[PDB]
Amino acid sequence: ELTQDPAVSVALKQTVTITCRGDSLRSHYASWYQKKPGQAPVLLFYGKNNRPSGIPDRFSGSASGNRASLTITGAQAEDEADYYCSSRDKSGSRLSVFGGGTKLTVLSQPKAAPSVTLFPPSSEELQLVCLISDFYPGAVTVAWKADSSPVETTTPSKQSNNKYAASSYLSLTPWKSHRSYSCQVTHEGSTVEKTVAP
Amino acid sequence: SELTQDPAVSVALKQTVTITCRGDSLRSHYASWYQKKPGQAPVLLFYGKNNRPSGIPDRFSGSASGNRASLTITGAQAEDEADYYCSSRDKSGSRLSVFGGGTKLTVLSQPKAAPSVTLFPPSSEELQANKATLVCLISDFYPGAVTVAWKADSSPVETTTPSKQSNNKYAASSYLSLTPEQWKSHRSYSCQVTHEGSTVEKTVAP
Amino acid sequence: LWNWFDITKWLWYIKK
Amino acid sequence: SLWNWFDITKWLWYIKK
Amino acid sequence: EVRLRESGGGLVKPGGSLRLSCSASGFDFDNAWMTWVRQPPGKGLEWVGRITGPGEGWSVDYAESVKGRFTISRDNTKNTLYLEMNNVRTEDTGYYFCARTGKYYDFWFGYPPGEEYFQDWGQGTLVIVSSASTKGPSVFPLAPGCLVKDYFPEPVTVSWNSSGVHTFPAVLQSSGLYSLSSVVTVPSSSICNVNHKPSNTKVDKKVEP
Amino acid sequence: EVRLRESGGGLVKPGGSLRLSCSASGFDFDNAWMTWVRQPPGKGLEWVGRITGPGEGWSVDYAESVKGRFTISRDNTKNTLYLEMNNVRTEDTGYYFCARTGKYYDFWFGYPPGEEYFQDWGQGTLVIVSSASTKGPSVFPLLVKDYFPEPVTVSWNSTSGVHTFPAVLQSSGLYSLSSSSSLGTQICNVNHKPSNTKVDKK
Repeated sequence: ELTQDPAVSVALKQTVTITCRGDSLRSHYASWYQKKPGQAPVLLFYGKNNRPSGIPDRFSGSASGNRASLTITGAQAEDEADYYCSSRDKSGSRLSVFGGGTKLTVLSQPKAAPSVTLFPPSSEELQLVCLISDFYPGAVTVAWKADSSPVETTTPSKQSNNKYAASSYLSLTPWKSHRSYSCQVTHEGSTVEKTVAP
Repeated sequence: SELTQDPAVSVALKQTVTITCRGDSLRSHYASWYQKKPGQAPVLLFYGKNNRPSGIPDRFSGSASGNRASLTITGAQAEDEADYYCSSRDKSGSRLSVFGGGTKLTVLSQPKAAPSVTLFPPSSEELQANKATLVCLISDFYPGAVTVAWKADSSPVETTTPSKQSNNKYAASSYLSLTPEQWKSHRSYSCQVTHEGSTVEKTVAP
Repeated sequence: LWNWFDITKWLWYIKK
Repeated sequence: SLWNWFDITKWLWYIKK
Repeated sequence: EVRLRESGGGLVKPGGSLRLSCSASGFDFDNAWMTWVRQPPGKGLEWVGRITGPGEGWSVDYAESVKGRFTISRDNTKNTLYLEMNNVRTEDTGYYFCARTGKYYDFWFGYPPGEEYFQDWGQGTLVIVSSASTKGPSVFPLAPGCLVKDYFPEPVTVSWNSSGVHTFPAVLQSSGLYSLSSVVTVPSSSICNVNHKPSNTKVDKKVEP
Repeated sequence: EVRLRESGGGLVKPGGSLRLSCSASGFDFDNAWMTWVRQPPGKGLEWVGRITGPGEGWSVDYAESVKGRFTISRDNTKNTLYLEMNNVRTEDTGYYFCARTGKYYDFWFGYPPGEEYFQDWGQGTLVIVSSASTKGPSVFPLLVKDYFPEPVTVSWNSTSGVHTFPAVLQSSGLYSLSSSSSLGTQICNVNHKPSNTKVDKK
């Protein structure tokens, strides 16, 4: 119903516009919420032109057709969060609904080379862990390969030096049938592979 | 209260203002800073010698010299308006901690409105209950800082805290409890209202 | 005090 | 966390000298 | 991920007892130092006390205005902190917070025992201490609002005729009873409903010139 | 002045039942609308349902993925909101939030019944729904693996360059996370409180 872009990145001090599309937006207004991990959501904008007091004046909204947009004037480091649009599920309905979710990723520190490391299954377990560290932004594509043919992956989290870190796991059975597995880690068009063997 | 601090400090929008915390223990121990908004949990802003927790805007910064600790806000914004506190040891080598008095940092980001004062005489229905109370209306003003004074004729009380209003302005009331015969033992009672240095007066009489 | 779902419907008529 | 914090800070004051 | 929940607040007469609970989650709670901080209404933060960790014998340090009356204890299997309150005075009224206490000590310029900073805060629990009981308001009109005086406890709701209306926050005057006014601005060319559920009182006073 | 406290969360097995509560104070609760919103771990917000006010007959509207199983009620005497959830499944896991609902209706361009916006928010309560129970972890040298519930604390040598990754919920219902000259000339600590499992390994 309410369709958004999943991830949108913006540079520091730049202006970013997060959109929202739905059939009910042609007759109903939309409300926008900021969601940070470990914090309660915050109403940002609603109705035709209402900003709740306590919000920086850079947040504003627009409405035309089946589209509603959230414009951020000069994105800050404090504005990386999850933004959700909310309106009625149908035109003339009593039910509300949220959007998919737009992860705003504000860039404010230099790109870092993802340090990839893969560990074979310990002999104490037989009786794969691919770690990714020191990287930025928090976005890595993790692909697993067996010999030459293409799983649990974690969400990147902050580290001690404000860079991120991620991990990916592979479950198997007592392994000894293939000769090498790989951990394809992609970051900004850059590929890093680590391979282990029995 | 070993840490002395400014009670109220004002700042224009997008300018730099430093909040000072003073204490004899600051000559030996670092100070930590906290943001306290009305109705929200405090937020650690700065601590140690130069440690800013992540998720905090870089415009916050700290400094120290002698018995003085300083928090610096570079280009204050609307959300930067809150209550700021310092904290450190109460004494050198002591295992006890203590906060400061606190600083009300008011950010000037709204069009400044002069207060509208209204003084209400005691209702005759209240005087018959052998009681009397003078109500002083103070509505529609900005910022939320008023000085209320009560004069009997010409010689000098329960006052509210300025709270938000329906139009983002502030409002506050002040009360004066008098016996029914003190209302009649003087010729006039006044409600002095000081705002931005300018003083407004309203007066009622029996 | 009154049904929101009935107020908004009636206010839609007054415009027309 | 095995040590006493109030004892560590007293002896780091001594190592400084 | 850090979450702190204060609970157990309420009303108590002076000299009574009460126990406050702060359940924690997110970090390692067994080693983390925890601190109670109180805030009187309309006043600043006040350090009540902290409890240390395992390496410190779980020692507790109290404020002198609080020594001998309150006690801090912790239950690591439940990740909860406790603030026992005995001989509770009227000055103990306020929001009490529990905060994760971090330890700081610069090696080159520090001084023992270092410094302490409060990383993560709870949203607090309210504790009110008063010797007064349930009392209904006495609504008096305001010739051209309504003066709601001698009423306790909070809250009250004031409507008009079942724009230009403003209900002020209440003042806890020196007798322990609250008092507020609800003024309405109307043109000079042209009934307030007051409710108080704790005393089950409804007053419908008319204002006349 | 607005304050909201969610409560009543914890562990519950599939098909079980649970009653959540949201106490409120600082505004007019008897006429304000209240709304439950949930968020799965690492996913988006989802409108569970709201309860209206007195003028509407205290009517309640539910979500399509919710109808029949959950019920929303309220108690004006105690200023608490209630969310009873019955025959619970593993998809319904997440923090449930209670939000004060505002009513908006543009007289001119707005279409009835207007819109609903969520002014004030509580910081939520965790409700985990999984058919697994307490189980200690297994420490492998390089690795904690197969444990439940959260959390596990990992330290080294009873911390420069040390990093502990967040845990992943495997398909089996359990959890797992992770945490040149001085290699031979120089101990991970794993503690699980719900199982009293303290395991060290070199």
